[PDB]
Amino acid sequence: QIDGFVRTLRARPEAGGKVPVFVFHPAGGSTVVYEPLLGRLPADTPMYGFERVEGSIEERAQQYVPKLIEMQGDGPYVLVGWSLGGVLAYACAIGLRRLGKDVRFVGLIDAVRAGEEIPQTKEEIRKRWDRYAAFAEKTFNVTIPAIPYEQLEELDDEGQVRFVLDAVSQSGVQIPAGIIEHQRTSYLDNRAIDTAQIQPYDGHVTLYMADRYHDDAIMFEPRYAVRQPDGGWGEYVSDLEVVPIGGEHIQAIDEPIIAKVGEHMSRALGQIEADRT
Ligand SMILES: COc1ccc2[nH]c(C(=O)N3CCN(C(=O)C4CCN(c5nc(C)cc(C(=O)NCc6ccccc6)n5)CC4)CC3)cc2c1OC
Repeated sequence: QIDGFVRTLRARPEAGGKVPVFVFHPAGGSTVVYEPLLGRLPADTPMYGFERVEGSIEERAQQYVPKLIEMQGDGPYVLVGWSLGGVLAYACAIGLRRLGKDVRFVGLIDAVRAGEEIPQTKEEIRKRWDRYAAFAEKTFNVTIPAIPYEQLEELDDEGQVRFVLDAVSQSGVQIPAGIIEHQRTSYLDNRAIDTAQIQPYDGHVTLYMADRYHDDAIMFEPRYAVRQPDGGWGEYVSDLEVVPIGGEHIQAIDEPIIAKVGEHMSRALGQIEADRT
């Protein structure tokens, strides 16, 4: 199944064959979310999923890019991601080009920025933190946590999610170990988007643009209620292609919407497979 952090969805032929598609995992999820997408793609299309690793967005691309080079050498590279997955796809695209590699397609599946830019002041930190606590107060019962006022600052990424365990567990609630792990990696991963700096990219990038964020994203950060037509990428990508697919961010990876993604996407993998001559 899984070698290191690389999941095989469809192995590439012993010899020759088409170009593999590299997909990257979403926050709190594995790359089997790309199985519908793979269904809507040309037949013997290889597909390989990059699973979670630790670090900032830049730290994670430094582990992925060597593995990409081991698998695909100089190119051509097809890089596809949904949600956080597209941010990971973009970083790897940057990193591969900086080493002179041939990246010919970057597919962003509604990897869309909050319309207006998210402030990173004290007051907004406190604020988005309450809206995170709000989730834990409805989901795991426990309407009785507490808000810190300077504890938040001094703690790091891990200390912060560790701090919410100490709070919920002393209510008397036993969160199952598997649920704790999942919430923890969802936190670290969404936090790595928080701090990431986008770099400019002069290659082709396709944004598959749904039309709205689902409800619990707006609950955490209401700036996700509005979207720009470019998704926040227009400043950084000269050759940006926006493809409509409608629906909500959470639906974009699924049937039926994924069918519009993969129909277009097959209209590029055909172009690439051609331009291999
Ligand atoms: C120029 O800059 C640009 C340009 C273009 C860009 N595109 C993107 C992009 O592709 N994506 C991926 C899809 N996205 C999400 O899925 C959201 C992620 C946060 N969110 C949430 N929702 C819940 C329910 C929980 C959490 C969470 O736990 N947060 C951690 C945290 C931090 C602090 C306090 C408390 C918790 N987060 C709602 C969904 C948005 C980001 C980014 C980006 C960009 O900036 C880097």
